[PDB]
Amino acid sequence: SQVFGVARIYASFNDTFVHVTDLSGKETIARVTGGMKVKADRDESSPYAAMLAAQDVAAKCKEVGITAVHVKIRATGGTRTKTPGPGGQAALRALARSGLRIGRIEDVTPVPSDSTRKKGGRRGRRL
Amino acid sequence: GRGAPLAKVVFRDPYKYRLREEIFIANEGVHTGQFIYAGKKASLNVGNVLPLGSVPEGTIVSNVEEKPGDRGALARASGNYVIIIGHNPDENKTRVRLPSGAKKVISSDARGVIGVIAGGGRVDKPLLKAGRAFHKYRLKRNSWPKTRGVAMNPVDHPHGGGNHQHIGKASTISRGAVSGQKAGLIAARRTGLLRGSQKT
Amino acid sequence: AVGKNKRLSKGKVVDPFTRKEWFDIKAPSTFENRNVGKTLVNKSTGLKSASDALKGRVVEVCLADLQGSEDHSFRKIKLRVDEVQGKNLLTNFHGMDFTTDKLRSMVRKWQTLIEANVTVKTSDDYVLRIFAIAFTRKQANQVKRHSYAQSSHIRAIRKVISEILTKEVQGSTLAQLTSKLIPEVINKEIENATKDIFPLQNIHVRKVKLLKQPKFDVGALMALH
Amino acid sequence: AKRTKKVGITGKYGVRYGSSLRRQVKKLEIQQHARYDCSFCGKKTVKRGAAGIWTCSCCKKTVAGGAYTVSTAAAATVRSTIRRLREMVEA
Amino acid sequence: SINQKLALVIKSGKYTLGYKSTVKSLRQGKSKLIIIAANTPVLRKSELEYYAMLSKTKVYYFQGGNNELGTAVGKLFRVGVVSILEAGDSDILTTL
Amino acid sequence: PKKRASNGRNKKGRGHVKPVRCVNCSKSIPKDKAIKRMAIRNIVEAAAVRDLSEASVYPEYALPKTYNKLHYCVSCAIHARIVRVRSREDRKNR
Amino acid sequence: GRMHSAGKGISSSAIPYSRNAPAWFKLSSESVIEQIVKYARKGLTPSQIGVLLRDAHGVTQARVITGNKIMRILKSNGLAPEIPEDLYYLIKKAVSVRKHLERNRKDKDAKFRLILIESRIHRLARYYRTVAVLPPNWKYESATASALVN
Amino acid sequence: MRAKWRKKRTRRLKRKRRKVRARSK
RNA sequence: GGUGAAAUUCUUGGAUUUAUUGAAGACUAACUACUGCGAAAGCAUUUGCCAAGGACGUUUUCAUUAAUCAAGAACGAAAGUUAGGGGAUCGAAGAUGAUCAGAUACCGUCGUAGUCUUAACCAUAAACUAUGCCGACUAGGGAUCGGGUGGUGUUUUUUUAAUGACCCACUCGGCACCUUACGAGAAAUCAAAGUCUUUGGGUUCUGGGGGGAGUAUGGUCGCAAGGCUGAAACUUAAAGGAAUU
Repeated sequence: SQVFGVARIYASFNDTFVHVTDLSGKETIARVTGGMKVKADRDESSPYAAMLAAQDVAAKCKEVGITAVHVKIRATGGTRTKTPGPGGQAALRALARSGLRIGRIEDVTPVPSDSTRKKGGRRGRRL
Repeated sequence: GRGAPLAKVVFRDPYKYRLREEIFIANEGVHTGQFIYAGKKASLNVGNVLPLGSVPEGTIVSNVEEKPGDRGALARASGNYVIIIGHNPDENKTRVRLPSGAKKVISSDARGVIGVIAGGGRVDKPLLKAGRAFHKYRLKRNSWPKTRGVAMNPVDHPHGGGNHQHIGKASTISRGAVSGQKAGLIAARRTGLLRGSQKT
Repeated sequence: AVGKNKRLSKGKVVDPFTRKEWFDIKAPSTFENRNVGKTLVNKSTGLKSASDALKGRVVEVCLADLQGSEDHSFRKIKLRVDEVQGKNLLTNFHGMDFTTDKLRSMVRKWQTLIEANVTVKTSDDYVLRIFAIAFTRKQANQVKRHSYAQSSHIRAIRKVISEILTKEVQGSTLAQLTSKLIPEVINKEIENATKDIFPLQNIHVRKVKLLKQPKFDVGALMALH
Repeated sequence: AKRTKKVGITGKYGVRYGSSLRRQVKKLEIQQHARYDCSFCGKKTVKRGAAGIWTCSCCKKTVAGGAYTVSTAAAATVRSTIRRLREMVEA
Repeated sequence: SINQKLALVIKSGKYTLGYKSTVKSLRQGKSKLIIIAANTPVLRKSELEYYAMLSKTKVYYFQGGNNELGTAVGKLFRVGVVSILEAGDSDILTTL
Repeated sequence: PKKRASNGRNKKGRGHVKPVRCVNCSKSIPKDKAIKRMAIRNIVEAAAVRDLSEASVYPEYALPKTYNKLHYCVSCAIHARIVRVRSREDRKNR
Repeated sequence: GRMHSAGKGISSSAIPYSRNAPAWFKLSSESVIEQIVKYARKGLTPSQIGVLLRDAHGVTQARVITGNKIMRILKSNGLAPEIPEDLYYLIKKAVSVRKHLERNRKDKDAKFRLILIESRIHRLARYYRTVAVLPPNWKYESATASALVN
Repeated sequence: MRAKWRKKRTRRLKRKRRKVRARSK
């Protein structure tokens, strides 16, 4: 009744990524991200770049013929941030409100069980 | 001439009533009186000659053969071993870890000796006096004592000559050079102290 | 940041969706509402074909679609394709995982967590590892606000579930175990086998991830489809 | 009588061949010359022949090992890993 | 454990130690249980088991060596084969 | 002079605890020394639930919730204004 | 207390006031002394003689029936061990720790807990030598400690 | 001015003077 | 790829990423607590082997064998050393890019020793509860760990026999909290820092103004870096601790 895809949102610092994907996961559709929509290099993580990137992905999603996708918003993960980027929910709302049905929201960010060590030294980053 | 010891093991000739003498380099834990098993159906015990095509992952096997009917090609030194890091069922081959630290594939029908060769850690005590080095090198070949090419006459060595003790030209020698000037480092990728990892 | 590229290429247009075809996904009869969906794959050419790249493929779909009921929301099958049957492909149960969001809600402070694992082979030569979750309960009339176990009863229960999970797996093939973990009949019997040793609540299995598989045995696949 | 307090075995080398050098030599030789026991009889009389050769006088069953130790740590872990590998294989 | 039972039969009951004593006691068949160490040669265990089967006497192995057995029997020397002919206050014949 | 009865942070009868890393400045802070704040905010932003609902498969009923723990150093804690210097009378409040 | 620790856990016993107890015991003094010497010939140490006698028969402390404590009569009938019961208990424990040391050589705690038992068996031997129980020229030998346990 | 800097200067002084003594004795 | 903003650097050989794995090394996250063991350092996957330790209970034994420790012995964070294994992240040195009048620092990228392990040394710290150990007494309240006792207590099957989880009441050993001050303290505060001028339960160690200086020298352990003991000359009338505007 309705074809299904994958959204695979990667929201992190300095960039946010939305990757339309097939259920297998190997197929790649609309690999645009929230970095090409702003010529300032500081607004990439802002909602403004996230909304514009989602519109471009939605237009590409309409061209191929995908009516719905499954979303799993993820962060950098590992031992870097472990928190979603500021542009995550902004991109999620923008792409969902362009005629694409969303379902089964999930968090797929990679979390370690205290693996390796984090950069910064014992006193950490001291700005 | 060989730091590792060789075990003299007798086999029974299956085609004619004679007893043969085979020389096998001794591994760890091999003792006189122990029954050794050689073949494709023997169990996984130290010293056996099981082929690489019927062994599990990660087995410590020495005396690895490059090709069938070679009778000893890899891991013939004291304290060395070859690790198994995968077999291919189809077009049967085996990726192995030779002591040098490189990747190579060989036929699964290559026989190997399970275990590590005796005499491990042989080079762990200095030679101290010149007598030990002389007695060690007198039974192998004639390459001792050696003379430095820098302190040599210019006619007898390219590195020699001059009122001082210096090489003069570049010590590194290209692989494209012909025999006659291959003195020093031949096709050296880089020189100096090996500060860092082996990048294996 | 389109105005930042300097060295675009070091060596010195038509999209590939026109060469893609809609392939419907099929699921075994263990789940009544198979109806997984469709995917994308390149055109079957002589160089690589489609069945070659489609033979190894894993698709994750939640049980709310395969089983239909809303109570199966927190479970998802990572279905793996293993055959092509003329624009329809057959799948087998390979990966099992429990929803990542519900883990963080499942784990709570002021209580002790359990952890058990095994390595057990089925009747049809499918070795598997089972991980089970379990949390202590704040029983009625209890006033102590920590619900902590002695941790020596822990050694008993993890032994119990390890022995029980091994026994339940013994005697059943891949078809039988797929029809029992969805109804969660096992979790009912963990409470039955652990009621008299420690009250317990929230019996769930995180992953039933598959490791090794037997020979192809294509005829078994048609039995499930 | 404790004739030499620290040089140990390396008293034949006199005052030559360094200090740290003579110390590694000392450690290697007191591993080398120690009296060992047969794993088949238990009598502490196993001696050393040539390199990698451990020959006893009572059990009369020479077992090849390391040049300075009957079975080095690497030999021990190798034996353990083949033990466990074959145990898994025949399990 | 096993060691305390052997100690008890040593102090209470009669005991025979070594090769000649145990083969003799097997020959007259006055023994009841024999103890053989694992470190001994296999031919030792095989012939001891054959003699025990001929004399229908039970056989018990121990997962240890010769010096271990000497320590276990409570004696400062070493023993390889231990045979008992009368328990007395112990009950090793009942169990094991 | 001494400021708190529990001197650093409730390190009593233990002697040592495994240090952890901060999530902002990556400072090596002890487990009990680092303040942990729950992050139970929903996967969707504030409000706007009906906007996804109109384009939601199934009759919604998803309501996913993200949970995370934040490890903060003392310097980052004051900078983030989550914990602020309290009066001497206030300081004995948990 | 807690000689080799820092605890203060109290677990002791409290005897009844009546030195002639419990006024219902009916077996004769000749009968009870038979039971102790019967258990003594089995080889049980006086510590185990007390618990079995107390928890099975109608006698809790043999002092109130017999003329002395259960150890004292053991001297009279000549069934006493060659060493005090205490010294045997730790020396068999000491050799057990030493047997542990021989196999694995990395447990620093086993070496440290080994120090505790040495701090005991010379102190008890010194008191025993002072009160003239052990021979006046008796010393403890690590190698001969295995021979002590018999 | 901090304590480890006092200690580092003093240790440097001991090393230089130890070199001086070794050169003399 | 980054920062408040930049730059170095990698990208038609496809950087970044998606999907499948393989190899390597490190750690045991969420549960994880004014919560547990160990003398301390320290100890935060599964299972097996070995032994040891605290607490509980005893109408079991010994009998004062008991408290402290000169000299003397064992363990001892991280860093460092020797010989190997190992060598993925991070990363004293260094190479670098910014910023600054200057930056060989804070900010970014590589990167050696090191961070992991084996055998042997190094014997140090904000190694702090900045509070020595042993023994008795002293205002109260609740919660929490282990153990035990009793209450047809409530549950947990084949309601019921027992178990297991709890409830109630009590007790011992604990990590300890909350309110007060007869008491102490110069106060910050303390159920010990109280039972010290109404001065005495027993015992070990440390200091006599601040600098010089934990330095000189002499011994002593150590392959060395370094550790232990440890001054004097000379100089100053102020340094130091607690609260207040």
